[PDB]
Amino acid sequence: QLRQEAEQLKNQIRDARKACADATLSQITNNIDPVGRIQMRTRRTLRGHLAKIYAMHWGTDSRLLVSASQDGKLIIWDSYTTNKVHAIPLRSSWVMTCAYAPSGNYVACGGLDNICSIYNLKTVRVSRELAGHTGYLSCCRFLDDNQIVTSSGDTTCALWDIETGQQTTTFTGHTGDVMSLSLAPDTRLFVSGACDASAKLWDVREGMCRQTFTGHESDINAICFFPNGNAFATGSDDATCRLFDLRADQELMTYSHDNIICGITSVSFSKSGRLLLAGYDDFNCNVWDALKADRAGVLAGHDNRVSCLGVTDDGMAVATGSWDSFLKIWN
Amino acid sequence: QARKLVEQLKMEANIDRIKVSKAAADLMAYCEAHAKEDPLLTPVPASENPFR
Amino acid sequence: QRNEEKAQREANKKIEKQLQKDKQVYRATHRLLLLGAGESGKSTIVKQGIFETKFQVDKVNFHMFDVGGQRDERRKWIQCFNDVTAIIFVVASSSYNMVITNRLQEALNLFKSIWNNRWLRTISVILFLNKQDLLAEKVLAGKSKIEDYFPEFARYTTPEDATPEPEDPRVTRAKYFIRDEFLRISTASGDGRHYCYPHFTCAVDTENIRRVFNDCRDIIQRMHLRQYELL
Amino acid sequence: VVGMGIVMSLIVLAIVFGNVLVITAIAKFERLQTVTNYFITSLACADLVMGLAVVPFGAAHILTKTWTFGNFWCEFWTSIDVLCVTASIETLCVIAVDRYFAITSPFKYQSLLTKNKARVIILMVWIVSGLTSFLPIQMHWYRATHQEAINCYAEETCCDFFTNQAYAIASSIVSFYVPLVIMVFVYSRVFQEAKRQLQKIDKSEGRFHHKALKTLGIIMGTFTLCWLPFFIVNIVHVIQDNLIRKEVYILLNWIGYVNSGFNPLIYCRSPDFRIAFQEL
Ligand SMILES: Nc1nc2c(ncn2[C@@H]2O[C@H](COP(=O)(O)OP(=O)(O)OP(=O)(O)O)[C@@H](O)[C@H]2O)c(=O)[nH]1
Ligand SMILES: CN[C@@H]1CCc2c(ccc(O)c2O)[C@H]1O
Repeated sequence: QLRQEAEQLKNQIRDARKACADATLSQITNNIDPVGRIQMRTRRTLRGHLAKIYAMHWGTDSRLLVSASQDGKLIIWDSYTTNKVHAIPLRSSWVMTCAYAPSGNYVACGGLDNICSIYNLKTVRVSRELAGHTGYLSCCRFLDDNQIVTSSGDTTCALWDIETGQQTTTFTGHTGDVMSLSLAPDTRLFVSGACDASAKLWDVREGMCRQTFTGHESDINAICFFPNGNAFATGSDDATCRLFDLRADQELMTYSHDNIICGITSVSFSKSGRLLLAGYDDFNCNVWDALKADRAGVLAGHDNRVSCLGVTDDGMAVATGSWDSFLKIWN
Repeated sequence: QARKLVEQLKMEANIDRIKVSKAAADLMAYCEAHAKEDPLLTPVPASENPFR
Repeated sequence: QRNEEKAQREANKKIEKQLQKDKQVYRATHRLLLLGAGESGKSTIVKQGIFETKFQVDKVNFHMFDVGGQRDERRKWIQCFNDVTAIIFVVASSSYNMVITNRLQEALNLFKSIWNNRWLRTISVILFLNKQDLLAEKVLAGKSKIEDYFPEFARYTTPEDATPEPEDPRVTRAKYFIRDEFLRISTASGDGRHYCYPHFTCAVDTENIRRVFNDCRDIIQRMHLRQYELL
Repeated sequence: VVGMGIVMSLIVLAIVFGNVLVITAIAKFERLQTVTNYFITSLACADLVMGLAVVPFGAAHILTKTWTFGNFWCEFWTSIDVLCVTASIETLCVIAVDRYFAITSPFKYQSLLTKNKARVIILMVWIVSGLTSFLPIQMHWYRATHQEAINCYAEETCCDFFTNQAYAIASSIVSFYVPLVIMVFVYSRVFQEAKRQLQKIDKSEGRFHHKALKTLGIIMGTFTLCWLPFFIVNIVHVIQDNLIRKEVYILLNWIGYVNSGFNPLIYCRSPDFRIAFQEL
């Protein structure tokens, strides 16, 4: 009946992909010279948080950044001179995410209270509270000065209107908790990796799912667009990373090693898209090669689990945070 | 519920797909073209490095 | 130029002065996590997204968290509570015949899952076996036998170190059988890093705050003793 | 004398190596910087200064049987001896009291001990040790009165130790006797608490289911066996005339000396310290 009808389409989808596999990415990029050896050293260390850190977002100016911690603070730093600029106290001590507006006027926050809060930096006080989700917030990203996309643990995502606090549209289709999301460079599509080991490509204007990828074997923790915008990468807690192509609609390469068994908490790309930086549970960060899947560096300056990772817009520095309440700038 | 899943899969089945070779070539071309302005790949002199 | 350079250093000093003052309060308070089996009556104990309460006893601050806003079967948010003093687990001991596997089996499975967790590998559990009078009445009356649902209750005998307090010989056996059923799971998995503290609780009594205080004191004392290699 | 120069050369290297390693590990790593590590660092610094500026000169003076640095350097060496011995024993008392406060009263321990209070305590301990050593000795209030003492003080080639009854008694009391009883009381209380906690654990889950004695035995026995006979004969040889020889005095003094080398093995047996040492 209906159940058997869905099975027939699944075979048709799989068959169509198999006809387009002319070759593999590893074969094509065999003749290009390797990147070599990459070594990075800590330039700055930021102190002041009383507890572990989960969130961190760079500024558009590539100089200011924000961070969140369970002690209930939202501190804005100055990476150049190492000077604290702001310190916003939160009503709820369980914060799981944070974001920084493209214009630098607002900062968002959220966590186990099922609410997203917006703060007015240039006025600091709470400006808006958004409610309606039935699960803990996992991520939030600013579309523009008046729109924001959030994902929660009720297996749904939504798009908000800060002026009136109403869900413009709702995205459904996942069967597990949504763990992360990332916006396209042009801000028309975004992807979300959930706990059902699947990632979907949504349309902001229309509000419908377009493509689905089901490569991983366990919970998906991180996701990030390629700088071009035609690909993305994910990281699960089975110590594997995969690169998916939207146009070919299939996985291209896998990044794994035989000496790693810990989970992956965060991923990010480089300015040119050649390097792939991923954070792990073994207290250190690894640097991969996107075109060859070969390790090229290790960042081993942290004494606890690494929870967040980010690269500046100009590609000048990499910031990492960990559970020992310290941030570090690597260059 | 069952009807909605059937309708969704039909939409995903009718998608034009290009060869893997084309996508790999495009990615390689983009990386080769933009490898010049990658401060993390080639280290920058300390004069133009704000952190050192 | 140099005018703005000194301006930033003035605001940093004010912020750093506030962080030092708030650090004293953070280190002098103890955080507790409250759980439940679904119909264990954990809200009555508290009365007598997330809900939090503040209370102090003997001039010591405590802070309790109740998570009723997340109804998911799996618990992805349980890794955030890896730096709490203790976990309070409330179970209805008078639900061995309610199919709702019965409720006691589900509670035991949840306790086993919580105990054998990668992140919660150094946190003790304070266990409240609630609804004692319902269990006593149901045991004293007929038409319900524990060995029907738990066959191991037969051939089980009351331990010698028991403190029945002016009680029926029967009721006393059932309580200790359930407590040992929990302690068997508690002891095997862990070795020296965290313990379990079972209590027999009802709705009338009001000594639960003193019990929480005493188990917290014991937890911290054992932590220090083990750290100094004296235990 | 050939054998003595070899064995006594190992004591110099053992003291400096162990104490330097402890100091570098604490300073280099941010995770090893706590309140107790401040006291440990103070004790390590005292032991390092002792092993750097006491053992070599004393060894040379014993081997050559003649002091070749004048009277002023002899006085300075004696002052350093007293300062470094006094300031090392008094830190063990601080560590014992810290453990006592940590275990007996666990709720108030965080408020009681802070970085500023620890710094004040360490500075006060070092000040009190300084008043005992430099102030009386440099002002010639420790000198004896017999003819032999007068001759040895007059001669510029010999540097021997002579004191009166009051100074010997007061210095011995302040350096050794109060800390001994304080730590004995503290560790008795700690052992009692550990015993009752073990009894509670056994009563709770005995059916389903020595270290304190060994640890306390090591901690008390090393210190007592190292430092008790010397501080007994320090009073015996003044109360009783012509009863204690000089060779016995020196031997007991050196037996007390080696405790500085022994300390880092006792007070740095932690997984974090072992990891820090391995990372070096
Ligand atoms: N006799 C008795 N009844 C209890 C006891 N605890 C809970 N109850 C029952 O529980 C009812 C009140 O609800 P709560 O105890 O607050 O249960 P709850 O808030 O739903 O707790 P959860 O289901 O775990 O969320 C009362 O009408 C009682 O019948 C108890 O200790 N003794
Ligand atoms: C030269 N050796 C000295 C002699 C007396 C003495 C010592 C140490 C502590 C004291 O309080 C003393 O009075 C010894 O180290």
